[PDB]
Amino acid sequence: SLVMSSPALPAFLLCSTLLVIKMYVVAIITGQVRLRKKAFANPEDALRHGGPQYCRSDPDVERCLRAHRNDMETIYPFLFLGFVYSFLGPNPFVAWMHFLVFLVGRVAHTVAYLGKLRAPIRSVTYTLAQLPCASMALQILWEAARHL
Amino acid sequence: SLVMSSPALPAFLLCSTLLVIKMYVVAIITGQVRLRKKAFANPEDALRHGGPQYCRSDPDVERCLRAHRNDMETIYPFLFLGFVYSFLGPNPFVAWMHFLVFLVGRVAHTVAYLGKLRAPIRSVTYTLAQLPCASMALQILWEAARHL
Amino acid sequence: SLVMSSPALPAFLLCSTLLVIKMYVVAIITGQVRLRKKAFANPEDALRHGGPQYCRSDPDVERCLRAHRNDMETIYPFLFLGFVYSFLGPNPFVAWMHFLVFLVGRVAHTVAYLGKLRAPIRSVTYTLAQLPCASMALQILWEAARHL
Ligand SMILES: CC(C)(C)C(=O)NCc1ccc(Cl)c(C(=O)Nc2ncc[nH]2)c1
Ligand SMILES: CC(C)(C)C(=O)NCc1ccc(Cl)c(C(=O)Nc2ncc[nH]2)c1
Ligand SMILES: CC(C)(C)C(=O)NCc1ccc(Cl)c(C(=O)Nc2ncc[nH]2)c1
Ligand SMILES: CCCCCCCCO[C@@H]1O[C@H](CO)[C@@H](O)[C@H](O)[C@H]1O
Ligand SMILES: CCCCCCCCO[C@@H]1O[C@H](CO)[C@@H](O)[C@H](O)[C@H]1O
Ligand SMILES: CCCCCCCCO[C@@H]1O[C@H](CO)[C@@H](O)[C@H](O)[C@H]1O
Ligand SMILES: CCCCCCCCO[C@@H]1O[C@H](CO)[C@@H](O)[C@H](O)[C@H]1O
Ligand SMILES: CCCCCCCCO[C@@H]1O[C@H](CO)[C@@H](O)[C@H](O)[C@H]1O
Ligand SMILES: CCCCCCCCO[C@@H]1O[C@H](CO)[C@@H](O)[C@H](O)[C@H]1O
Ligand SMILES: N[C@@H](CCC(=O)N[C@@H](CS)C(=O)NCC(=O)O)C(=O)O
Ligand SMILES: N[C@@H](CCC(=O)N[C@@H](CS)C(=O)NCC(=O)O)C(=O)O
Ligand SMILES: N[C@@H](CCC(=O)N[C@@H](CS)C(=O)NCC(=O)O)C(=O)O
Repeated sequence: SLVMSSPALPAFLLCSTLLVIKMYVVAIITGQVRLRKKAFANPEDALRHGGPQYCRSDPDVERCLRAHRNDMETIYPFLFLGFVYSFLGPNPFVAWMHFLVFLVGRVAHTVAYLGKLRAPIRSVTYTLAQLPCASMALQILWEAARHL
Repeated sequence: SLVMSSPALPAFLLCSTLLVIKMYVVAIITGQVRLRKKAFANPEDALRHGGPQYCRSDPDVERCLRAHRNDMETIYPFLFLGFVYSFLGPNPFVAWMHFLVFLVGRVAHTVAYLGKLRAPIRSVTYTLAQLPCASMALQILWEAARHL
Repeated sequence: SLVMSSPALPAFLLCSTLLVIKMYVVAIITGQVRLRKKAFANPEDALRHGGPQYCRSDPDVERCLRAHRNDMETIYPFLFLGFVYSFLGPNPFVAWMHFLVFLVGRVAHTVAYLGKLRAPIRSVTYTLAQLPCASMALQILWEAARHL
């Protein structure tokens, strides 16, 4: 198998795929909140589900969208950075720690966001998860630059 | 060529690249709608194109933005999942079917969204396209876990 | 090192990683503007930082969000396209030029957007940066199709 290309790769692929699934869960939650609160973005959706007055914004829907957007602002870069980083021959335990901190940080972020936990709990989880991303980015920069 | 690294890779690269181009088309459509409806997000844009009153929201512009955002919520994960999945030695025909269902589902989604087709046509196309993504995610999880 | 897999790869990894860091800078700027202008998206954030009246929109915050979103609409596709393109054996100088035009175009885009430069400066930087992306997409299409 080509997953054995690098010692850190399986750990990366596990954490990244779990986080993609976690984003899919947010998407599903968003849809279920739209239906339960009857708050649709489109008139065609609203007319199917009770009438044109249900084409409206809702605070819980907007919150779900913000969590999903923040995921796109953070998890997508990790998908790129963590993949490249996996092939730079990092220490397996150190790599594991990078991936685990991001995984735990991001899962905690979604729980804090959707669960409406007091500030700055969500903010701290964002910063915590950004740390391994910043670390990997710098390491990729050094490897790329030295190979020019 | 390194496209011959795996039998499923060319099919993946064709479908993914077509979908990226499809996202670029949505971006172009969005810009053209902004100009035609004179609905700009920025005062500097508005002042160039008729005056400050044209810094305003528009339902068709917002619809275009929603289609583009939904693309980012779905196609970007596919770019990651489908790439990794291509290297897991899946059955070539089965892999083809995963990529084709996503491609057809997503193109149909954009047509349904921008064309304002009746509910739940758009919703169904989203769910249909998510199926192969869910499938690939699970398969990656198993391969990653078994290599830890 | 696996960065020596293709002659164009180090150039790609340098430009892409710089652009991811550039997106992180936009995220940080956004947060700092929220705090300085006291414009928070969440009631829990607002109550921590002065009261419920500070859960409000702000034009500068919205501008930052638009720049970040446009980055997601353009840089993320480049991360995929440029990576694949790096392995298609392109002319090293030609590949360099693709990556440099995108890097300069996108950095200029963020400066033009956040700096509120007159139209159509921002619009032109977007189009300029899309050119190498369009080029790479077509090249990937040809390579993928010919390997089917
Ligand atoms: C799980 C997910 C699809 C994300 C969701 O809950 N979306 C909310 C949602 C929003 C607007 C509409 Cl119109 C529907 C709808 O009716 N859908 C449908 N009807 C029959 C089959 N499918 C659903
Ligand atoms: C195709 C795409 C670029 C996505 C589009 O249609 N954007 C809408 C758009 C929005 C605001 C402005 Cl200010 C312009 C504009 O004037 N642009 C320009 N002028 C000269 C060269 N370029 C265009
Ligand atoms: C740099 C970045 C994190 C992106 C930023 O400036 N965010 C703005 C922001 C928005 C809402 C809140 Cl509630 C905070 C906050 O208090 N955060 C915090 N307190 C203690 C530790 N961390 C910050
Ligand atoms: C990956 C998906 C994680 C979903 C986490 C959802 C956390 C729900 O948490 C709930 O939030 C409610 C407010 O939204 C509160 O009223 C409840 O007390 C709380 O249990
Ligand atoms: C947003 C603020 C994050 C700052 C923390 C930076 C993360 C540290 O990252 C470290 O950088 C060093 C120098 O590049 C490298 O030698 C290490 O391998 C790397 O772990
Ligand atoms: C990848 C880009 C696909 C673009 C699909 C656009 C579909 C346009 O479809 C059009 O939508 C209009 C409302 O928006 C309707 O008035 C028209 O009847 C319909 O033909
Ligand atoms: C959103 C709901 C989607 C549920 C459909 C799941 C897609 C099925 O996916 C299947 O999963 C099996 C077990 O992991 C694997 O053995 C198969 O290879 C895979 O095709
Ligand atoms: C990657 C991050 C790039 C940040 C570029 C910020 C450019 C700031 O530019 C500033 O913009 C202000 C309006 O916003 C103007 O009042 C100032 O004249 C101008 O210097
Ligand atoms: C948005 C408008 C962009 C149009 C510019 C297209 C970029 C040109 O791209 C070129 O395409 C040729 C044919 O596919 C290839 O032979 C070249 O390698 C490629 O550089
Ligand atoms: N787009 C973000 C940029 C800054 C950011 O990612 N902040 C973190 C920590 S405060 C966050 O959880 N933001 C909430 C959000 O993105 O909706 C924002 O507007 O807040
Ligand atoms: N962000 C999505 C999450 C759920 C989703 O992706 N739903 C599908 C099927 S109903 C969709 O086409 N949503 C429309 C959209 O994202 O604008 C939303 O708010 O609806
Ligand atoms: N989502 C974009 C699609 C078109 C686009 O990317 N336009 C460029 C050049 S005018 C841009 O800088 N748009 C500003 C933005 O996305 O906020 C939009 O609404 O404008």
